[PDB]
Amino acid sequence: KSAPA
Amino acid sequence: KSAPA
Amino acid sequence: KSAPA
Amino acid sequence: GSRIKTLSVSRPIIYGNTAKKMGSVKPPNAPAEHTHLWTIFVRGPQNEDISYFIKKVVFKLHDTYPNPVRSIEAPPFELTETGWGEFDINIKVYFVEEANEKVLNFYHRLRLHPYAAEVSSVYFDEIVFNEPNEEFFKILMSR
Amino acid sequence: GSRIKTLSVSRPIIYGNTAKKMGSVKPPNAPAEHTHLWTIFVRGPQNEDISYFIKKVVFKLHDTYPNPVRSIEAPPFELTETGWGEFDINIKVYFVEEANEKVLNFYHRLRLHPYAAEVSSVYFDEIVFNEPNEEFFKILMSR
Amino acid sequence: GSRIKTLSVSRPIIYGNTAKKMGSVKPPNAPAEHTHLWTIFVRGPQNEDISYFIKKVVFKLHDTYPNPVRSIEAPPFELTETGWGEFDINIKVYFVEEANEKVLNFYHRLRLHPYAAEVSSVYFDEIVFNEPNEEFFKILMSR
Repeated sequence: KSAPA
Repeated sequence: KSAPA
Repeated sequence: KSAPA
Repeated sequence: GSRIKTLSVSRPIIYGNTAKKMGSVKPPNAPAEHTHLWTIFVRGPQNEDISYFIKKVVFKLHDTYPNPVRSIEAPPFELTETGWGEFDINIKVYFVEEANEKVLNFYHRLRLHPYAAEVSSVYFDEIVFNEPNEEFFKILMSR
Repeated sequence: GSRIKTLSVSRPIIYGNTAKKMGSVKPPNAPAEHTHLWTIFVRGPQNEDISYFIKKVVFKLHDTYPNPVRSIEAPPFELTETGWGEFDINIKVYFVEEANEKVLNFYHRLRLHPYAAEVSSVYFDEIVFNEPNEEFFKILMSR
Repeated sequence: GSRIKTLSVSRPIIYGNTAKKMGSVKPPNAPAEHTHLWTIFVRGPQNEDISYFIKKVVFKLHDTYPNPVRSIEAPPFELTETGWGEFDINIKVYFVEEANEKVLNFYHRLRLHPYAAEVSSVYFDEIVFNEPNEEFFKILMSR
């Protein structure tokens, strides 16, 4: 889970 | 042709 | 293109 | 994307046999050594009509049956017999004249022995028609 | 069992040509050296409509025909010509705008010679659409 | 020609997610660090009913969501959430009891980042059913 671009 | 089990 | 038989 | 490929049409088909061991009292004039009652069949799913594309079905019984080549030329495409043994049945499916198709040959071992009351051995496959002609395709699409 | 695979939809298609050797009296203003009348076509089985997914069909005739790129933009997707020779025809099928599809390219050799009266050379195949978008799938399923 | 092959039936399926970056004012009681609103779904083309063969869909969210195993047992087979990150979602499709089918397992990465307003990541594939039993085939053919 990673914050979007 | 063979009699069944 | 060639005339038929 | 799009490409041209050869046309094929498939029709689901159910075939095989049901069977039952007969009781103490057997049907009249059944041979005394016969022990089971059975039915071999080719049919459509939900028992829908298949005679719109199948003209007749021929079941070749074991040579211990008289007139073993049994031609069923109207639905239901089945026959019921008594007997004592299991054996292979060659099932010959003939399509309507418009199909211009050779016979469809297959094989089913008659099942009488109980499971590991009624027993059955039934397959639910499909017939694939390769490159059907326009008139047969019309018949196949009518149902 | 169940699995996910890529979606495809197929549409049967009939294409090719009919032809006839012309008699002693030829149609008016047909070139004197032309000997046959013929028709090249792309159509549906039973002559059902195919314009719900085909926008236009382009037939590239031999360079001996004037304006050889012949664009047919409404059904029937066919054209009739007279001529003297057999030659290859590149058939370009263009799908409706919603398909978002590139042209479908294929080839047909015009047949005029008799069999081994009317002659024909006709193929009954199918167009497979790979991964159609939802709107095109809706159009394809409407018929 | 004709041959017997195993029966298969396919059902088109659309799945994936839509998403939107939230504005300056966020929905009440949305966690302050959440930045996007999104919806994961499994649906039919043209939003046709799929519950005639799908009993329930289970979406396993990332462990940062409470009760991450989210079971949707009636259509629409979707759920809407807010959040801050992209992550993989295991989608478990369970078929009706008659299918006698194991779960259909697949995976979708939640898309939130803009294109290279609303973003989406949606696949339009098909579910192939291998050797369906007669009762399930009846259900599949009813629509």
